Amino acid sequence: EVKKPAFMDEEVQRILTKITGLDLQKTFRPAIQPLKPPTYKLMTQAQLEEATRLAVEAAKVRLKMPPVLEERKPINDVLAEDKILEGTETNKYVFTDISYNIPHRERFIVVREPSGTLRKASWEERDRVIQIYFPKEGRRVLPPVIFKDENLKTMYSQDRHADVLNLCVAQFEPDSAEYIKVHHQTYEDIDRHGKYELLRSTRHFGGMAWYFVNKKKIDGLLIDQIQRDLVDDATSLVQLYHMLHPDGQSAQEAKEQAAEGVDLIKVFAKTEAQRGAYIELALQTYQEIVTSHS
Amino acid sequence: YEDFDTRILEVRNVFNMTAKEGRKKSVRVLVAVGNGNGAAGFAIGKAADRGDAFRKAKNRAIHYLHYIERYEGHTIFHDISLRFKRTQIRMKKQPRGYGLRCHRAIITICRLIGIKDMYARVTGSMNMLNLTRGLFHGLARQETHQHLADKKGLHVVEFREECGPLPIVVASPHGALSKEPEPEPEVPDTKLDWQDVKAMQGLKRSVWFNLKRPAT
Repeated sequence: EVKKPAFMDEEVQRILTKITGLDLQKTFRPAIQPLKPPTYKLMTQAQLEEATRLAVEAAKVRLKMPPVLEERKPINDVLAEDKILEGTETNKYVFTDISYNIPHRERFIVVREPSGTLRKASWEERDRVIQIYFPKEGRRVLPPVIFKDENLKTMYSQDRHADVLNLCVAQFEPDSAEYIKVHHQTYEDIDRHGKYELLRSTRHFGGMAWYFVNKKKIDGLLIDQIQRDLVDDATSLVQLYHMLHPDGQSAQEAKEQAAEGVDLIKVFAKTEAQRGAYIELALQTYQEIVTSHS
Repeated sequence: YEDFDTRILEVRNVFNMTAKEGRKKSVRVLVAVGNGNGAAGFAIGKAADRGDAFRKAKNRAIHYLHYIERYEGHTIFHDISLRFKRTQIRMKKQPRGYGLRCHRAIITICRLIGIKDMYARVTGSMNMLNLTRGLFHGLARQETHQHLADKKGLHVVEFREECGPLPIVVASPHGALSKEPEPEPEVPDTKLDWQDVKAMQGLKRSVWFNLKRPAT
């Protein structure tokens, strides 16, 4: 069986990086933090171009996409059931192995319940205690309150989606349900209000497009990419959609007609587009403007 | 001149010897003026009445307006160290939100000039006239980034720690851009002040340093 493309596939990472884009001014927007006096260097045009190259190298590392994983499976394993200790304790004991050189997903964290059962700590219990003994800057022991739907909606009204996601990466694990819940809620809000520009030149754009492709709702992102004169990106998005859905009617139609470039987007509109009528209209209008002006 | 404000800096009430009353009275008043947008000046006014000294100094200073160059409208373009007679001033360029941490007379003048964020230290004699003259002497002789770009023909680039490695072009030479890199010595021969360096060497400061003060 032809392997389903992955998020980290070198081909997928290439396409997702391209559609994401780069903007040294947005990637390195000034942080509101304690400030220091700026430094100054006299540089020739060659030296300045070299410095700009290093800035683009750093902007690549800054735009590294966070992992996209499937939801972890609940831990329900009982190591022992010592019934002699039933009724001798009122509170659960949580034992954490804090040996320094063990990966956090390979540490043994067990719970001795009042009934006497010795069981493995659940995923929620593991994350809490690992923060208490291996505290990570940005993460809090107890789940913050900003992730409540009412509080998240406030952040969306302020167009702070990149912040909601940067907080979701500091607090929650990529495979947790809370992580997936917040991301899918932010990506859905961007779609409904057509706010795709908020996550451009950010590490969160790839996951958003990935989510739309898998959920077969790239229509909005294509309509917006075309209207911004980014039609090379729109074509790459239709290629990624024809890569993760090979047996789709659209992917089979492009093979029959050997479509390329703007042809790929027209094929998608007729075959699998939820709102094909609009994609053609925006695509046609772009062609008219390009042809008429140039 | 409704856009200009006047501030007093020193008022001396001295009695002098003249045949009218044997000992005559005189008031010498040093003032500063500024519009808070780069233009400022100072003058000395003398009279027998304090009101007359105020008027003479205030209208004389409007005729001696320096223009002070501010980097981005809130600070000096670079560190400035100078000695005017026995009064040493040492100013430092600071980031936004730093405020005016300076001698009370320098705070007064900086508000008139329009500088919002700076540090300064005054040592030696605290003579108000030498401090005022020395302050304007240094602030009016400072080199803007555009001037440095024209003198050396190279780009002036700025690197902020809150913007990462992003190079910011603050001044480009007006004429021909050079292609000879500015010489970079392995070890600079700069003359360093022990007061500035002492801090970075880990030496304990005074109990009076960096105390909580009202917004300036």
